[PDB]
Amino acid sequence: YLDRKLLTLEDKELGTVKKGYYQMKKVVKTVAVKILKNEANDPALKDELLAEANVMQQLDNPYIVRMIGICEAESWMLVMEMAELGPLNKYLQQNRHVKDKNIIELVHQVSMGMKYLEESNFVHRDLAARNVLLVTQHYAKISDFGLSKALRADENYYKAQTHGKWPVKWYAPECINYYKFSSKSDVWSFGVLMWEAFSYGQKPYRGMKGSEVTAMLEKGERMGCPAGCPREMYDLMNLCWTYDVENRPGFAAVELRLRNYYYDV
Ligand SMILES: CCN(c1nc(NC2=CCC3=CNN(CCCO)C3=C2)ncc1F)c1cccc2[nH]ncc12
Repeated sequence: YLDRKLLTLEDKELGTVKKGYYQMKKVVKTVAVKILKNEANDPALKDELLAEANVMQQLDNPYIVRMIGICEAESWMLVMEMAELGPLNKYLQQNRHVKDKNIIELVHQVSMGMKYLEESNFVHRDLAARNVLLVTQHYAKISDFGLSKALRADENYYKAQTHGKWPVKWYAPECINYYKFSSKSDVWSFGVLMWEAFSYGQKPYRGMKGSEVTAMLEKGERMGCPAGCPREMYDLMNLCWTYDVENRPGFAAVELRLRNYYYDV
């Protein structure tokens, strides 16, 4: 638990998300803070951010945002290390001349963080371009573990009771149809994330309802190749969008396909 006296929050927001500065043992660290109301509080929101903090406490990878901790003060706060450039989709909407090599580098970093998460047997369940935050234009980190789950020791999937309020345009068919979430389900979401990154942060399945997306995917239809997207990257998106969960690659296989150097499998 963090000391409120060591935290300074900026007034101009990024409940709310504020930029702040947290005094460490010697240096001050720039932080991003999710703030929840203490009075008109939503217990389900409080439970979600507590669950998120529990997941973050168990993760340690260069491509996953690091948690500083929780501060219980005039409001309930979840304090993270700041990724200054913010969400990848917004960044690419505002910076349309980022080179192909650079987009490949960024999505490769996400695949490295996801290969770790897969190894760690956690499912992300909200893997979208908005949840990739940029440290620099050459360093991406995965964020928003609010829907993440630690897999049971005897299963490779998390079974939701039924459909909740979900980011359905990023979900694999087994998620929509059977409410089963595996690291393979995150690979499908990663394919949608790739499409977003090569479409300079455009929304996937523009103008379609979730039910229309489900019917499109069941028919074997997929989003078209983004204008100017490298052919090899579009091919990798289609492999990520393998309908059958058993034939879809895991993140180890996907991460290999995003490397820009010779390697052995
Ligand atoms: C996305 C908000 N955010 C972060 N945010 C940032 N950097 C940002 C830098 C600039 C920016 C502009 N907009 N946003 C998104 C605000 C949330 O809607 C921005 C985020 N770095 C690290 C972060 F951790 C968070 C803080 C606390 C808990 C959290 N869980 N999931 C994300 C998150």
